[PDB]
Amino acid sequence: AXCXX
Amino acid sequence: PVLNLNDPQAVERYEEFMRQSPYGQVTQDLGWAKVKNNWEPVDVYLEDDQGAIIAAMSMLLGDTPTDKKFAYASKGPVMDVTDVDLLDRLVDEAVKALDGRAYVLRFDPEVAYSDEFNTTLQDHGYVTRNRNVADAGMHATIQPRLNMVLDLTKFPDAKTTLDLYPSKTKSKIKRPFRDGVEVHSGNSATELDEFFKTYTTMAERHGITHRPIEYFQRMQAAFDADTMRIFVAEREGKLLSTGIALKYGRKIWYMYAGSMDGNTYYAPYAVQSEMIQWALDTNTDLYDLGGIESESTDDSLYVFKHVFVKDAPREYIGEIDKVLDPEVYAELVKDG
DNA sequence: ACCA
Repeated sequence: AXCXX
Repeated sequence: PVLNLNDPQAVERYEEFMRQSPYGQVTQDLGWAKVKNNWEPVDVYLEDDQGAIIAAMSMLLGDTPTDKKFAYASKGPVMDVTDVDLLDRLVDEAVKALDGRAYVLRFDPEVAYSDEFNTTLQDHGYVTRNRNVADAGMHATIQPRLNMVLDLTKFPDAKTTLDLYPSKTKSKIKRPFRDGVEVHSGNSATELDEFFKTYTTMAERHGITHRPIEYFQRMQAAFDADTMRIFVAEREGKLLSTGIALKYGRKIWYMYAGSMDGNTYYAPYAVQSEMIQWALDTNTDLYDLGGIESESTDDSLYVFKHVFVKDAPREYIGEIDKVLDPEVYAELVKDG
């Protein structure tokens, strides 16, 4: 959830 | 057509289109389904009159608190999405393949935002998520919409990383190497363990969430060492910082990083320098440092990445939603 | 304080 990827 | 994943000849044909397209993305490669092994893959393509693939969409289906799946084509499709008539045909194929199991098909291609493109997408019935949700920050979208991308085609005669930069930045880059930092690279279990130690250490330090090691192991098993490379910076046997970079299509993408506590001897600058060098050595068009929150010196993401990218951040069109079940869509998605 |  946090950087995407 | 829909891709039969149990047909190796079809799969190799699909992969060869993906790997050679200038629109190719690692997250659209079929190997990405192996990374995202908790999602269900559904892949479609279009053929021209000769039967050659000219457009492909790799989707992954995820669960929701409703009866419906969320279907997501990460940085897809692989085609010129500004050719919206062609996009409607490919999305039409994707919708038939989904068979009413998903409430939305979302794709977030790496194409610049523009008012005219946004208006066209909306005219064709898509719901777009970009400047209308900007106030919710970097995580208003799944992937960051603002990205720091180094255009290496502006420097056709650059031989080394330092050839890209003003004297003041040259100094910054030279610093870790002068002070003994050395970087090696590879894609074995050894480097993965080195990355993971720095990754979990950074994660605990910033108080953020982090992926299990099996995520990265699956990614290592899916991609060869000419596609995925882990860079490891040390000083005299001491582990300092790492980064994972993926080379695919027109870009090398710096996707994951970690660094130990305390003094790193500017090792993160040395990792970047070697990742950029890889891009130069393979004549790659772009080096993508990935997302920022805002183009502002208050954003530590932008400040660090601004050392390597003096051009403006690229701003993409964001998320494009083909709404299939509007009642569930309104329940699960807020339009800013 | 910053080096996701």
